[PDB]
Amino acid sequence: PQITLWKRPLVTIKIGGQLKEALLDTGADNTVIEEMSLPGRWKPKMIGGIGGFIKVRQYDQIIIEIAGHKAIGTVLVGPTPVNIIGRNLLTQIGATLNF
Amino acid sequence: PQITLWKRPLVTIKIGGQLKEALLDTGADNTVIEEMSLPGRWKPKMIGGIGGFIKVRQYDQIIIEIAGHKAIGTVLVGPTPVNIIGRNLLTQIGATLNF
Ligand SMILES: [C][C]([C])[C]N([C][C]([O])[C]([C]C1=[C][C]=[C][C]=[C]1)[N]C(=O)O[C]1[C]O[C]2O[C][C][C]12)S(=O)(=O)C1=[C][C]=C([B]([O])=O)[C]=[C]1
Ligand SMILES: [Cl-]
Ligand SMILES: [Cl-]
Ligand SMILES: [Cl-]
Repeated sequence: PQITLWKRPLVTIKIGGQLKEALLDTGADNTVIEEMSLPGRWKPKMIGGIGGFIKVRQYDQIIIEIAGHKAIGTVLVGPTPVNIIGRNLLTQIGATLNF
Repeated sequence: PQITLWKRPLVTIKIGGQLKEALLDTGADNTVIEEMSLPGRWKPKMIGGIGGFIKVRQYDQIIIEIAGHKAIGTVLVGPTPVNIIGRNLLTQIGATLNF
């Protein structure tokens, strides 16, 4: 699609067989999702947002579908106000900014 | 242009007679700029993201040139770690996300 920005660019994602709502976020290096159960081992990561730095759990090689497009990559799990799809997965689905 | 997302989508903006680097951020409702002076009236506001909330000054009807395109709208000024061009101005330059 071509998504305009008059409203939040929310899409449906599927991760662990569950549907969730998430925000397509070019200002996010990383994909970060609210607390949920994911398989495998995780690693610690610190990410800095507008209000400061937080600790999250980094899971690699996670299968995730974004607005119908299959991706497999790193997902951070932690206290984010909304699920955000960052550039690490936007690149996998071929997303660009255009004007 | 067409901006790939392998790296942060940083562009040069002109605001209040100063040049700054800023992120084209589809995840941001509003444009948020690091501390600077702007003319006219303002009111305080609180905005929240990852890491919590920060207090900002809200200036309305501010002109910004974004990668050579002029837009006008509200600008929030405060202790953001990165200058963010949010949807309120991304729409004005005709920016879309495409995949
Ligand atoms: C979280 C989003 C729902 C809203 N944010 C916009 C995001 O794009 C934000 C932008 C950003 C980028 C760098 C540093 C700080 C912030 N990136 C972000 O946190 O990314 C994290 C995950 O990847 C990492 O890489 C970048 C930081 C880490 S926000 O800045 O908090 C915001 C909130 C309210 C309003 B308003 O007008 O009400 C406007 C903006
Ligand atoms: Cl990844
Ligand atoms: Cl506006
Ligand atoms: Cl339009």
